[PDB]
Amino acid sequence: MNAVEIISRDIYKAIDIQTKILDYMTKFFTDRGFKWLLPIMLSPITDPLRPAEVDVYGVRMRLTHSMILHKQLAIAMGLEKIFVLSPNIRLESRRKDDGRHSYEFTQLDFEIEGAKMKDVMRLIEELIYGLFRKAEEWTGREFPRARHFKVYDYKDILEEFGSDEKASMEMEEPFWIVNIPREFYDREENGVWKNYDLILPYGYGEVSSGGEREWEYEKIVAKIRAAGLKEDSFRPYLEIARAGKLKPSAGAGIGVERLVRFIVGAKHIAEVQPFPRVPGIPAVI
Amino acid sequence: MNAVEIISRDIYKAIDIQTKILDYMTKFFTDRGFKWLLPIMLSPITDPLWPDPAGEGIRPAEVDVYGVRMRLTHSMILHKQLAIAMGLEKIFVLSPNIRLESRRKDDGRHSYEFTQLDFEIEGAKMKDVMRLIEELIYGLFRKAEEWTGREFPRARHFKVYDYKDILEEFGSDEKASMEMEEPFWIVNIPREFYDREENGVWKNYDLILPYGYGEVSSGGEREWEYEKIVAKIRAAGLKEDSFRPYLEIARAGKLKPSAGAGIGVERLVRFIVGAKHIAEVQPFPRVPGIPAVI
Ligand SMILES: Nc1ncnc2c1ncn2[C@@H]1O[C@H](COP(=O)(O)O)[C@@H](O)[C@H]1O
Ligand SMILES: Nc1ncnc2c1ncn2[C@@H]1O[C@H](COP(=O)(O)O)[C@@H](O)[C@H]1O
Ligand SMILES: NC(=O)C[C@H](N)C(=O)O
Ligand SMILES: NC(=O)C[C@H](N)C(=O)O
Ligand SMILES: [Mg+2]
Repeated sequence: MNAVEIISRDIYKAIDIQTKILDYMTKFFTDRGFKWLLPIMLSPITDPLRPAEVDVYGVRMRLTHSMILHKQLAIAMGLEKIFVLSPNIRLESRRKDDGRHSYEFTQLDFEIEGAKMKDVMRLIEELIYGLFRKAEEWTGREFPRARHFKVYDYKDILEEFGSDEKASMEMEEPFWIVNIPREFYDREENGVWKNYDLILPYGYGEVSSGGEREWEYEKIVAKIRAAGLKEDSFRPYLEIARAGKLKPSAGAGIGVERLVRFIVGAKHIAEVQPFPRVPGIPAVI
Repeated sequence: MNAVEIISRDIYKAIDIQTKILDYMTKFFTDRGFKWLLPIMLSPITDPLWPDPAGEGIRPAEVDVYGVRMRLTHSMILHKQLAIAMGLEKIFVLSPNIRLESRRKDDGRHSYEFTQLDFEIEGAKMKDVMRLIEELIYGLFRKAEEWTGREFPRARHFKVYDYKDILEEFGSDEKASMEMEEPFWIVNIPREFYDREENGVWKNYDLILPYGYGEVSSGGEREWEYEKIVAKIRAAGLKEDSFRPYLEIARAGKLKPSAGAGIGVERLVRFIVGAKHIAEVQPFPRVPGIPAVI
């Protein structure tokens, strides 16, 4: 699509839904006493998940992969409960152009001081359930009805369906995948990862991801080294961890476009974006 | 300052005010039928921010995306016009901007990363947008008195001054701001190609806060005609090459008359808490000319 074709698409309904979704979600969090933060796009540190880079007054800065580390820093500042509509940049290859990836997207990213994994899962369930009932009033269609979703261990997913891909295809209710070996910020205890991904049914895939966090220096540094990452990619973060100023917390990020896609029923996520950002295809506009 | 000093700052109060402000402003627009758009951070094209009396002529940060040069968002002005061209009628976005300005703009009012609530309205005129902004601001200030217990400017409408008369009378909008005790409008400012110009009159407006706090909002009616637009780009010595896909859309006759504005969120928060320096309202300061540690 050239520039003129991009702007000649019909996208009014998807944007209408998006507006209702953003209004609903931001209110859900402010009603529960969350502080509303603004995002940052450039920092010496970002989610390790190679991040694009740019020089800023002579210093190399990474474009934000995600704000996970900054959420932990906000908790360390004593903000208690925070969320942000955070734009992310993730330059995946043509292979990830599967209808559910975009190389620029926003997540509603939130964190809570002292929360446990079941608290956050329950909180997301409350949000999704309320939202699905509204989506029925908005679009005169029917959505998944469960108040709580089934919980699968990552290994049970691999065993029964082979992949989270096949899992999503087979299901008709959202479902959780838990205990997923991941990054250094996710808390691991007794070989169990205290983390969680909410998966949508009908092949739509992941919509939310989160976990309890590591806050202890030695444990964090061990997992970084263990993964073969350079500790100096996280220097200022590790200095706050060393000062013992990280606090226990838990949170998650919700993919806004993925949620909008599900509620509108769009085949490709590009259809709900006024300016598509398709993996492997540099945007025309 | 260093990481531990930053996280040690006390800014709970500013963030609490910010939360109430964001809640208030987004509701203001959704209540009025505006569509809520998500931001874009990377694009082949962005706001030149030039000509502009308020700028020094910075170049956008750039990064390759699949081998192709992309500019980090200076502002979403061109994208706002494209949204109007897609028929969305009334739109807003909480748009982050990256503007790598020099130490000379570290005046307490600038940060090199910030968010503006950026909005646009098909068919609107400058008086319409200015009146909408006054409505938003008046109502915000009334709520702020309850949130803070302090008093705020009570004006329901603000006085209007020509840019040219500001320069002759005060010497600068900075000095004008120091002398005023209520918000005020400065209009008719020769600047970027996208603001509408008719017979030497620019159909644009800046809202200036009192007490030296300076500009908090900027907007204008827009150009939509290809030939008019291209002529202005050429006369400023900018390159058509820098706006290629946008000019394609203009050439096809698909831009529509519209007007809008951007409102500085952090600048507004700073005003309401009475912060000396905008960095005091940001969990992660972005001081012009100084690379942030986090
Ligand atoms: N529109 C999106 N494009 C790419 N990644 C996304 C998008 N929305 C959310 N994500 C993130 O993608 C990750 C999941 O990877 P994947 O299994 O490939 O779906 C999570 O960290 C999500 O936060
Ligand atoms: N460097 C900055 N730091 C904080 N806010 C800014 C900055 N630049 C612009 N703004 C805000 O964004 C609005 C629109 O941007 P602009 O018209 O480009 O100057 C301004 O009226 C300010 O409220
Ligand atoms: N990159 C991610 O998806 C991380 C996720 N938002 C979290 O809070 O853990
Ligand atoms: N200069 C800018 O940031 C553009 C402004 N947001 C407008 O609507 O005119
Ligand atoms: Mg301005």
